[PDB]
Amino acid sequence: TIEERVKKIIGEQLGVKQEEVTNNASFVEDLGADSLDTVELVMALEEEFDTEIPDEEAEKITTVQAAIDYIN
Amino acid sequence: EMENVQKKLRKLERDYYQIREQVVSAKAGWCAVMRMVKDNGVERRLHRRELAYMEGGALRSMSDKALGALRLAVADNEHLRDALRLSEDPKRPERKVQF
Amino acid sequence: LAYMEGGALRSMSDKALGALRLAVADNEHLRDALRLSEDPKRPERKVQF
Amino acid sequence: AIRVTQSDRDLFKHLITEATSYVSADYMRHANERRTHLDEALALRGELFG
Ligand SMILES: *P(=O)(O)OCC(C)(C)[C@@H](O)C(=O)NCCC(=O)NCCS
Repeated sequence: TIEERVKKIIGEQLGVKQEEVTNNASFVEDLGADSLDTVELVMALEEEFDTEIPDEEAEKITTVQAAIDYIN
Repeated sequence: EMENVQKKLRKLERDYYQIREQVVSAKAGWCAVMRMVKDNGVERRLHRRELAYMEGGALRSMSDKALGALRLAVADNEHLRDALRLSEDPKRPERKVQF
Repeated sequence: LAYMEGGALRSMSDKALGALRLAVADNEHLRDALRLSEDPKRPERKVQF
Repeated sequence: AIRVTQSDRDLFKHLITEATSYVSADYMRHANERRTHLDEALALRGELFG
């Protein structure tokens, strides 16, 4: 499903465990995804659902909750 | 004219998707690569950030020279020698970290 | 060797040259030829070596 | 004591420097190439959007 594909992608793009990645798990703090890590995470998320996100709309996303929200 | 240009646009779209997929796979692999060196290898020994400003060719060449020397260096310890010899495979990089 | 890309060839050449540097410490002549040939743009040099 | 320490120091110096050179090189090339690919992808993305 989408809500688990998101966790899969986030985990294997940051190495974080499935448990650490809750809907509120903020990437920069909770998952330690830095600038390039955040960019790569959004890149892999776009790949996963073969969809593209606007630049400001993409950067706005900074939390697993917001990521799923935009994705779904 | 605009339609002609949109042709190039679509070509570039395909190219960008390819590059995106490649970088995605690269990051996925580098995650495990890092989590190997994550065990106290990164700080001052395995990561050497002053080297950030050179290209694959020079790095590979000097790595090969270093290995040509080190293999003779590791002539003694059979298992350490085996780690070196196996990690000699460039296609499976993190071996060299484990070594 | 036509069936391998340039990167592999370069890697193999450098890997050989490393052991050559280790070994050549014996003889001055081979060492001189090496110290002249190791540069890329002088293939003939390596050949003489 | 001097002999023991000199021998071991020399051996460890040699092995550490060689191994670090060898392995850090491949690591750093992987890192630089990944960064360069990211940079190229960003350039492509921006140009495509424009
Ligand atoms: P990290 O601190 O390395 O930062 C990376 C980055 C956020 C600067 C990078 O991912 C990025 O966004 N670069 C492109 C910025 C942009 O919108 N450019 C316009 C189109 S070329």
